[PDB]
Amino acid sequence: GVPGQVDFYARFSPSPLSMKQFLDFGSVNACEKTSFMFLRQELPVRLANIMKEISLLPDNLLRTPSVQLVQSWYIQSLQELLDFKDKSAEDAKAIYDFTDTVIRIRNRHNDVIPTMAQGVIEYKESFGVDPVTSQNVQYFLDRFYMSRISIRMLLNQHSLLFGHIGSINPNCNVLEVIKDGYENARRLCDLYYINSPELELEELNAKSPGQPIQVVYVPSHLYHMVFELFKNAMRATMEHHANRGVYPPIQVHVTLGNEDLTVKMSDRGGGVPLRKIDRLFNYMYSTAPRPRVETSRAVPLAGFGYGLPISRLYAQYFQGDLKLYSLEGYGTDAVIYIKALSTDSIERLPVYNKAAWKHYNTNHEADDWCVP
Amino acid sequence: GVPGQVDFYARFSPSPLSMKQFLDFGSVNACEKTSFMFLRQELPVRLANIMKEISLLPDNLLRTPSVQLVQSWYIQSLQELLDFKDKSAEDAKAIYDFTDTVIRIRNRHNDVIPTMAQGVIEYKESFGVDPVTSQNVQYFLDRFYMSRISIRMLLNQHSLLFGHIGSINPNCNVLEVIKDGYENARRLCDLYYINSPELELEELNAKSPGQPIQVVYVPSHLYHMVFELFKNAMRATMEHHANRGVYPPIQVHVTLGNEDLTVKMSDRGGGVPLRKIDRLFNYMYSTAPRPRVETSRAVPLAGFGYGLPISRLYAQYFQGDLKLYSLEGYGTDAVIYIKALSTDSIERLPVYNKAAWKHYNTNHEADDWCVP
Ligand SMILES: CNc1cc(F)cc2c1[nH]c1ncc(C(=O)NCc3cncnc3)cc12
Ligand SMILES: CNc1cc(F)cc2c1[nH]c1ncc(C(=O)NCc3cncnc3)cc12
Ligand SMILES: [K+]
Ligand SMILES: [K+]
Repeated sequence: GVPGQVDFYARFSPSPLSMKQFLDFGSVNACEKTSFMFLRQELPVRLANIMKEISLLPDNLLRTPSVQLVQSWYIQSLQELLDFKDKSAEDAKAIYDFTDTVIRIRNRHNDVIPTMAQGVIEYKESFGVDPVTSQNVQYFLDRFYMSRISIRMLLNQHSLLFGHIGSINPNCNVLEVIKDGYENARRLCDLYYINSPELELEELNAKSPGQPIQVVYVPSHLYHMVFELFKNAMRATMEHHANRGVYPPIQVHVTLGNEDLTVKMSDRGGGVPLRKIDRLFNYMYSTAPRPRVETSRAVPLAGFGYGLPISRLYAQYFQGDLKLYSLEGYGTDAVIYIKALSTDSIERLPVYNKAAWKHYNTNHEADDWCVP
Repeated sequence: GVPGQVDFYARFSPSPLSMKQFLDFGSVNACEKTSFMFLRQELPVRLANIMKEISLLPDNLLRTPSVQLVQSWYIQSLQELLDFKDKSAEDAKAIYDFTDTVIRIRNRHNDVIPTMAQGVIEYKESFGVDPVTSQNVQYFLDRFYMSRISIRMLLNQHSLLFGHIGSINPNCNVLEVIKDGYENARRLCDLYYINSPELELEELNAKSPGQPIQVVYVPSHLYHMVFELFKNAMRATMEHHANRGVYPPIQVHVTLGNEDLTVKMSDRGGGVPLRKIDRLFNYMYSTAPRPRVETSRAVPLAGFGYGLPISRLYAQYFQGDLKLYSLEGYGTDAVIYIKALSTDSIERLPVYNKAAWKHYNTNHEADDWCVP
C-alpha cells in the first residue's frame, strides 16, 4: 500500500538543479506546465527517498509524537502528489489542482524543522543519549534537514511563480543582507545583555574593484547564516568581556573572488578549544527544551537550537560551506563560502540507496590508526 | 624468511607514547636497559607494520630505484634489530651493541624522506598520474611519513640519551622558535624576490597573562611547521603584490589557552579558492623534479616539495593539527594547533591490519549523496 508507493519512488535518485536552471526557468518562459511535469515526479522522489530513512531511526526516536506527526505529514503529501501521476499536462484543471496542491503541502510543512527538533527533545528526554544510535541520529538529521531545504526550495519556487525569480535574487546585495542580520542580532543582544558589540564591515571586490558585491542567491538563506553567526559571535563577546564592560566589535570581511564569495566573521569572545568545536554542529549536544512562552525574560542568543548546523547545511546546499576556526583564549572566526557563479551552484541532495542503508547498520571507527 | 619476520612483527600494534612518558624517561632515571627492553620490540614492530604497506604500493611505484632503496634500508635495519630478540638485558655488551645499532640505523635512515620523495618523482616521470592508484599513494605517504617521524623520534631519543631531554625541550620558547623560522624564511625570500614582508608578532598567554609562552615540545618539529608556513605566506605575498612594490607584513598571533597552544599566521597574498586548497596537501600534485645542483639561481620558496603535508603530519603526530583557510582574492590564514599539556600529547601512529589493507583494495566514493 503506502510502503509500496514509498518503495517505488525511493528507487529513483533526486535530480539536482543548478541555480541557473532555477533562474532560467522562472525568468522568461515561466511555463506552469513545465514545472508540473518536473515536480509531479521530483517531489514524490524527494519525499520517498527521505521517508525510507525516517523508518531507520532508533525506535524510541521514531515513535515520538513529533516524529510521528512529521512522518504523517510526509505520507499525506506524497499520496496527494501521486494522484497526478497519470493526469495530462494539457488538462488545465489538473495543472490548476496541482499548483493548489503544492501550496497546500507548503503550508502543511511550514513547521517541519521545529517539529522534528521537538522530536529529538522528546527522544532525549525519555531515553537519554545512546552512543550507538546517536551517530545515526546525526547522520539522519543532516540529510533530513538538507532534504527539507531542497523540498522547501521547490515548493517555494512553484508557489511564488504560479500562485526576483521566485525566492532567488539574481542581484543579491551581500552587504545589505549582512547589515540586516547584524541589526536583528544586535537587537536580541541588547535585550539579553543590555549592551552589544559594534560592527566593523570591510569589503573587497577582487573581481571588479570598488563595484558593489552581488551574486545570484537566495537572500533568506544568506540571512539565516549570517544572523545565526552574529548571535554566536555576540554571545561569546558579551560573556567573555562581561567583567571589563568594554566589548570589542565584531569584524566582517566580505570578498568576491573569481570563484568564491567569502564572508569572514571574527570575534574576540575567548575562543573554543579544537576538541570542542565539532559539538557545535552536533544535534544531540545542541538539543535542549525550548524557551517557555509564559515569560517576559529575554531569549538567550545562542546554544538553544539548531541555528548553526542548519546554517552550514544552507551553505552546503548550493556547493558552498561554513567553517569555524577558533583560537582558545582569544576568539573565533567563521567563514561562509558561496559559489560566485550560478552555474557552479548545484543542489546537494541526499539519496536513499544501499550505501545510505549501510550507514545506519554499521559501526564507523578508524581502526587503521592507534587509539588516542 | 624475511617475509616471515615482517609478518611476525606486523601482527603487533605500535605502542604510542605520550610526551610525558618520553620526558619522564630521560629526565632522572635514564635507564639504558629500560630503553633497550622497549625498543628491541617496538622498533621491529613499527618497521614491520609500515613495511607491509610498502608492499601494497602500485607496482610502478614500488619498483622505482628510490623506493627499492628505502625498502632495502628498512629490511636491513629490521634484521639488525631482530638479532637482539633473545639476548639478555643484563648482558652489558648486548646493551652496548644495541645502542650502537640504533645509531647505525639512525644514520642509515637520515635520508628516508627525500629518497621516498625521489621515488614518487620517478613514478610520476615514467607512468603519469593514475587516478585509481593515486588515492592509495596519498594514503600510503601520510602513513609512511608519520611512521618515519615516530621511528625517527625513538632513534633520536635513544641516541641522544645514551650515545633538554633528548630532542624534547620541557620549556620550549614558542616565540623564539617562531622568530627563528621567520628570519630563515625571510633570508630565502630576499634571495628570490629581492624583498620580503615584515613580521608582526602578537602573543596572548590567556593561562597566565604577561608570562612567557612555553610548552613541552620538540623544537625542530615546531620550527619545521612555522618555517614552511612562512615560506608559503611570503611566496604568496611577494607574487600577489609584485605590481605594487609594497608588501604587506605577515601577521602571527600566538595564544596559549587552557588546552590549546595555537599559532595563527596570516598573509594578504591573494588567497586560494576553496576547491583548490586540498591539493596543497596532496603529494602527487606537489611532486616536481627537484632544483638542480648546478646553478647559482635562487631556490623557489614554495611549491617545490612536501614541506606543507609533512608540516601537518608533525602537528598531528602529537594530537595537534594544522589547518588552512583562505579568502580567495584577499589572503590566507594557517593555524597550528598544539596540545598545551604534555599528558594530552600522545603519538599518533598508523597500524597495519585488515582495515589498512582494505583501504588499498577498495574504491572510496560518497554514493549516499548526489554527484555534484
Ligand atoms: C564568529 N563567531 C562564532 C561563530 C559560531 F558559529 C560559533 C561561535 C563563534 N564564537 C564562539 N565563541 C565561543 C563558542 C563556544 O562554544 N563557547 C563555549 C566554550 C568555550 N570555551 C570552552 N569550552 C566551551 C562558540 C562560538
Ligand atoms: C599562511 N599562508 C599560507 C600558508 C600555506 F601553508 C599555504 C598558503 C598560504 N598562503 C597561500 N596563498 C596562496 C596559495 C596558493 O595555493 N596559491 C595558488 C593559487 C591561488 N589562486 C588560485 N589558484 C591557485 C597557498 C598559500
Ligand atoms: K533512491
Ligand atoms: K599490526
